[PDB]
Amino acid sequence: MGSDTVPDNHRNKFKVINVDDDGNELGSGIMELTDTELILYTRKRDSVKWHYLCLRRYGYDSNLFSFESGRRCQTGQGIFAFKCARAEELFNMLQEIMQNNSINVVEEPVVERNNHQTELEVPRTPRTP
Amino acid sequence: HSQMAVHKLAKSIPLRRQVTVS
Repeated sequence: MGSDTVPDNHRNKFKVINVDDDGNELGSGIMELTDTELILYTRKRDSVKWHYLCLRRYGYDSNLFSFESGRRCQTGQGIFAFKCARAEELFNMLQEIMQNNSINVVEEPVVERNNHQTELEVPRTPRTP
Repeated sequence: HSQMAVHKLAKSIPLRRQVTVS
């Protein structure tokens, strides 16, 4: 345990289901977002733990934990799909965990208006039909 | 594979958001 005035109330995981390509659920693991690690408990033995920001692009759909990490190890390279009810917690948290370490979370949808970027077209010219 | 849980998708999914964390 450790005798140095160290509390235990600091565990935030999420029972996420490990789904395959199709998405018919495989088993069920505990997604953990420690102070510096995405430890995805599974089979009470295998721990798919990344370095948090070691990912590449992470998303979620209502109650679906989606996270993709570049080539490294554990399971391999590719996108990951998970089914949980605390999808919000995990995401929301992560989004915060990133701001704490200035981590990269290039967010695309941010409700725009009219058009921020510009494409090659102007100036225009009359064709004269 | 090392067993693990997090399966592989190798294909995007109908997500509601879009935050690509490098």
